[PDB]
Parts: sequence; C-alpha cells; structure tokens
Amino acid sequence: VTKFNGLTVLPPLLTDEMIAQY
Amino acid sequence: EVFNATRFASVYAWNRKRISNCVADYSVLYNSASFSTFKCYGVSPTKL
Amino acid sequence: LVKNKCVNFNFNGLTGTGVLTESNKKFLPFQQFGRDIADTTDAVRDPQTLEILDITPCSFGGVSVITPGTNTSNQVAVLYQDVNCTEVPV
Amino acid sequence: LIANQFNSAIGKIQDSLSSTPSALGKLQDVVNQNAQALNTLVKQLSSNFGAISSVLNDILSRLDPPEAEVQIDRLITGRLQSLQTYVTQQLIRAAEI
Amino acid sequence: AYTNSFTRGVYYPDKVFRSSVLHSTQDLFLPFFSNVTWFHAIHRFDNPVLPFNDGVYFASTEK
Ligand SMILES: *[C@@H]1O[C@H](CO)[C@@H](O)[C@H](O)[C@H]1NC(C)=O
Ligand SMILES: *[C@@H]1O[C@H](CO)[C@@H](O)[C@H](O)[C@H]1NC(C)=O
Ligand SMILES: *[C@@H]1O[C@H](CO)[C@@H](O)[C@H](O)[C@H]1NC(C)=O
Repeated sequence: VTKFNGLTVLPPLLTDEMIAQY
Repeated sequence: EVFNATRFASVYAWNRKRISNCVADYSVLYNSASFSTFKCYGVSPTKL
Repeated sequence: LVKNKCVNFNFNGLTGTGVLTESNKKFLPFQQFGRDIADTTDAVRDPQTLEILDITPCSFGGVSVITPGTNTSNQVAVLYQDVNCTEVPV
Repeated sequence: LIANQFNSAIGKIQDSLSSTPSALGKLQDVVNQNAQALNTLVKQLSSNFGAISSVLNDILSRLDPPEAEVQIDRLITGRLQSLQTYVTQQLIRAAEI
Repeated sequence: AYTNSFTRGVYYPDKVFRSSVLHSTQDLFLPFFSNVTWFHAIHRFDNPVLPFNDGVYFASTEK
C-alpha cells in the first residue's frame, strides 16, 4: 500500500502499531 | 517629457513611448489637479 | 533581508508572506520564481543578490481545548495541532 | 494432510500478495481518490473565477476598495463553490467507506 | 529537401523552477515528428527567403 493552504491531516486515534496489537 | 511636450500626435497616428529602467513617481501625477479626467479603467488610480 | 523568521515580503510586488530560509535547491540562471505541484510560490530569488530563498508558510493549525465536564472542573488543556511548540508562545 | 494443506495455502497467499501488483486495489483506490480530490481542491485556488487575477494579495494591492470588493466577491463565490463541492464529494465517499 | 524534427524544439515556457512536476503548458511549440525544410550552404548554393508565421525553429550545425 503506497504544501499547506489551510489543509491539515489529523492522525488517526488508533496508530498502526495498536491496530496490529488488536 | 511626454506629458509637457509642445506637440502631440494625431489619433490616426498615435505614438507608443516605452518607459523602462527608472523609478516612476505617480504621486505627483495623481496629486496634479491640472488633469480634468483621471478615472482609471484598469485597476486603480492611486495604488500604483 | 531577514531570514529564519516569519516576516512579510513584497518582492517587487509579490506581497506574499512566509518564512525565508536558505534553499538547497539550485535555481537555473534564467528562472526567477519557483512553484510546486500545487503551483504555490515555494521559492523566490532576491532582486539585488543572486540568492535563492526557500519560502514556507507561517505556522498555522487549529487549537483544541481538552476539557472534562464543567460540572467536574474548570481546568482545561490546550492542544495546538500540527505545530512543534518551540514556537507556540508567539 | 490438513495441516500440510493449510500451511501451503498460507504460503501461497503470501506469494500471491507479494507478486500481484494490483492486489491492494480497494485501499490503493481509496487513497488515490482522496489524494485526487485534495489535489483538485488545491488546484482550484489558482483558477481565475472571472476576477482580474487568482492571487488574493494581487487583487488587494493595485486596486481601490470599491471594485476590489466585487473582485473579492467573485473569488469568494468561486472558492466557496469549489469547497462545497469537495465537502459534498467527501461526504459521499465517507458514506461509502 | 525535407527532414524530420524528431523531438527537438522544446523551450522553457516561463521562468518558474519545478522539481518532479509534470506541468501542462499551452503555447507555441514545434510539433514532434514535424517535417522541416533542409537548406544547403556549401558549393552555387545560396540562402532563400522564408516567412515567419509566428514562430521559427532554427537549427544550424556548423564546424
Ligand atoms: C455534573 O455533575 C453533577 C454531580 O454529579 C450532576 O448532578 C450533574 O447532573 C452533572 N451534569 C451533567 C450535565 O451531567
Ligand atoms: C519540532 O518537532 C519536529 C517533529 O517532527 C522536529 O522535526 C523539529 O525539529 C522540532 N523543532 C525544533 C525547532 O526543534
Ligand atoms: C514531410 O511531412 C510533410 C507533412 O506531412 C509531407 O507533406 C512531406 O511529404 C514529408 N516529407 C517527406 C520527405 O516524406
């Protein structure tokens, strides 16, 4: 699976490490 | 140089004088009340 | 010219705003301005010196107020999103 | 025999995922669609929208307020339409997701 | 004599630097694989008169 004009991306609440733990 | 020239060309033979490489003072032109019409059909008559 | 500080600039009428730093990218001799995939004015060359100035937008980001119920307590904790707070106090 | 078959099947799934380039098609398409929508939203900033220029600072300078208001109004209408279109498409895509 | 301009004849449209950017420009370009006129100067041989038509791609090889 593969600068700012008022645009911000919010990180997900569950990181990939914790999703992998789930 | 072109504003105070003693002669001006006719409309059918209008000139095209290029001004470049100089500092242009539009403040005196805007504040000069000698002009009867100073309206601008371009962008603005003061912010230049 | 002031660098590494959020200062407004008007490069012969550009009237932009951002942070001007040293630019590692190499502008070609004829090229003057710079853009990106979003055609944002990323870099500008000086009008008196042959120096390339990288430009980054001034830090912005919405704030959030993490607060418990007001019936519980009035204390809050503010989150300045997507900014390092070595520059938050402003 | 069942254990051997299951192990071989797991290995074959690993190999197929490694080999097939469009295996992660759904996730790749979702990411590409979001990136494309964001890119077109940003590209809408440079559109003229009928004003004298697409640069808000250019409009603000070299312009008196009485017509700078109408130029800014045209820019507002265009950019608000673009943002509303993007938000509606994002709502549709979020419903699909 | 006619010769084919294979791919030469591309110029920078403006003065903007771009890195890994596939930009689309609409301007006066020399078409790829467009036949251009060959001319001679040795041996006698002279240089003729040609029009402009808003754009000329000159290319002279000399020693
Ligand atoms: C806040 O807490 C008090 C004390 O438990 C309670 O009576 C009140 O209903 C709470 N407020 C809300 C909005 O739940
Ligand atoms: C702020 O944090 C970011 C995290 O990515 C780091 O890269 C950056 O260097 C930090 N800023 C300073 C001034 O140390
Ligand atoms: C070059 O291309 C033109 C335009 O299609 C054509 O008329 C001409 O015959 C071509 N010349 C040769 C030598 O094939």
